[PDB]
Amino acid sequence: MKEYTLDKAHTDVCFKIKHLQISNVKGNFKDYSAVIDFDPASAEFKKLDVTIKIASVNTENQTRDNHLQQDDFFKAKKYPDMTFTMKKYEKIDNEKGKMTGTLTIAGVSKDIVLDAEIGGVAKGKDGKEKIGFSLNGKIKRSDFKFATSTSTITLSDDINLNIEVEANEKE
Amino acid sequence: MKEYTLDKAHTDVCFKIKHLQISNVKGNFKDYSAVIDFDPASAEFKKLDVTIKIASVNTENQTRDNHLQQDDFFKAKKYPDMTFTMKKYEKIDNEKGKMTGTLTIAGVSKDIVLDAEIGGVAKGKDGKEKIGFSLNGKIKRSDFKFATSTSTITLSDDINLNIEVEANEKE
Amino acid sequence: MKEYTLDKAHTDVCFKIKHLQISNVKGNFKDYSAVIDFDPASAEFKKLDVTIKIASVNTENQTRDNHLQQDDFFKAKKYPDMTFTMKKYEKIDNEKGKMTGTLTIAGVSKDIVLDAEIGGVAKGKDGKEKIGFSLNGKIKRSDFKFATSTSTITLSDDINLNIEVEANEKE
Amino acid sequence: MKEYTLDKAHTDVCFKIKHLQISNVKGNFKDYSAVIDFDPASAEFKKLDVTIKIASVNTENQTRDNHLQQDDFFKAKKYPDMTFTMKKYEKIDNEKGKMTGTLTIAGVSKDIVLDAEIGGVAKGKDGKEKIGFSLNGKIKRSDFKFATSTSTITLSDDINLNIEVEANEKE
Repeated sequence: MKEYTLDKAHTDVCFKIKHLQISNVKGNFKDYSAVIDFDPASAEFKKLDVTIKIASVNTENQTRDNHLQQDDFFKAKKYPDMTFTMKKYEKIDNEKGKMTGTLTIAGVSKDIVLDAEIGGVAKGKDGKEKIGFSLNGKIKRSDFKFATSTSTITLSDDINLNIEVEANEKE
Repeated sequence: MKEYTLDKAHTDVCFKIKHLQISNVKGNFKDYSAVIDFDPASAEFKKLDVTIKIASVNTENQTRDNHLQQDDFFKAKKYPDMTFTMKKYEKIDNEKGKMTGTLTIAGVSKDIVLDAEIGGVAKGKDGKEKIGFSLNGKIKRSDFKFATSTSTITLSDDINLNIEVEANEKE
Repeated sequence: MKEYTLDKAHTDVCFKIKHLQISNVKGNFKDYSAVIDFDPASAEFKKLDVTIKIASVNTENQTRDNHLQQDDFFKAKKYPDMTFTMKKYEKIDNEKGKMTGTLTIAGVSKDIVLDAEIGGVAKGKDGKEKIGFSLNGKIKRSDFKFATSTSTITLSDDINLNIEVEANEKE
Repeated sequence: MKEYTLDKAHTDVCFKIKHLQISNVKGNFKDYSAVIDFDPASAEFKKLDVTIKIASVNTENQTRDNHLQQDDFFKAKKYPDMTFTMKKYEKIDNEKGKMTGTLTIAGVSKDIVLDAEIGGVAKGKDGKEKIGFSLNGKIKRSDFKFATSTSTITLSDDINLNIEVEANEKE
């Protein structure tokens, strides 16, 4: 034989190990329209109608937003927009209510509950009305047969919705 | 009632969805010693003995390297170093061999196989010997009861070892 | 050389592949007490106070129910029971309400919302009162620092509560 | 108000919690052919050629074996069989060797290493030759672009091969 001594500068004692990490994908939508009927005297919504153009999805990532439009997700060619239609608003108090409505994603429709939290009915700058309010709720991908190819392991079945609204009076 | 029109600048149609991502944790060890007996005439290792000071782990992350020393991992107080001892080298050809040896991690010992790939026996700068060679192999955390508290879901049971060596002759 | 022909009866072309499966752990509790104050004239709960003896957990598995009592879960020696105390009941209609209360698990307390669904106020067999009702809600393990050693990957952060009640009048 | 006492027989304090479980999918193949050239005097394989009919997959599950034939897996219509062809056998000793060969799965081909473990060269019942031997190795789904739609989270990238052989002499 023969003996050797390491050269520490060009020797590497290395390892690789695979691990999972859970993370939140958080996105908004840049382009959407709404019809808002709300009566500050009773603090009750009367009509809430929302259309969101899928094309406008923004999850802080160019390449994933594209992939969202594809057939294993939104199918944006065939179904260009998702829609919400209020069917019922059930008042809890002047700050809180349970909003039921029809959500449609990729041409499939389920009724959902959103938690309305009225964040302040004012009469703003110019003496015309403003209102803040939030809508919050969880929906299940499985309920809308969304991304059915993607397992509920890889991507959660649960989608948390957070709609934050400021809104001004008509004309 | 009363009608409102969104202010798009202070309205946000948001969602959150939890997903998993797989990733490789890749680290080395800054401080280790070796005894290397190798016979270039037969290209056979005769003795390979390695001690790696756990304290010197570097996985490009200060806070995780600490956490590696803790009791749910390396137990570096009680077991300050991990060791490899060659028991057998089985030659495939002049470039390749199957090295069997005892690995000890946190005072538990299993025999492993590493794949020796001899990357060039030269006689360098000053007319003294050098050798390159790699040792590659997979070990199972479960075999050494490592991180037993961490599931094989979160962190893989499989650890890939890659030892890259340059090494010079004695005295 | 020499040629051979398989014996198919004692030859096996085999493979192993690791995959994940998501599943629901569903359990009840065999031993618990409650104080129920409810006014059928207004269909409003007035007091709801529940203590559940952790020892009585039943998730259709002997060995896991034990493991639930251990320190990486319930700590049943130190904290023998978990408790719910109603602080608020907010009526939606005669069938529905939003119940807020303090939940304590292993000596940690958070206020929760349960969805009360009144399933029928009758006057039963003997002319004494009965009531059906359900309480439903989701709580987060992280909110109560529960099983903190177990990742939110392996076991979901989300716990769905379903309390199904039948209940009779006093004395 | 009014007070109620639970009826424990028709009251249920329930919970649901989602958790992951890792498990091994283990299958064989019922229908396959082989050409085996082996020289007991030198204990070296000379030729090893295997074709496995995908249709014959058996993973102890009727409905999954079907699903294996589909386009997100084996594509059994277009690619009815997978094949192994030995290109090299490198002897370690009389019991052990490193077999290199071309594996093809769904019309994609990679060279693999299997670990040959010769389990006994005998001359059996009738004075004609038999041989036992195993071939063992890991292959990566990603190397063969297999099940590319299924993530390496849900189903492991790693496939362990275990070929157990008994085999008799010609004619």
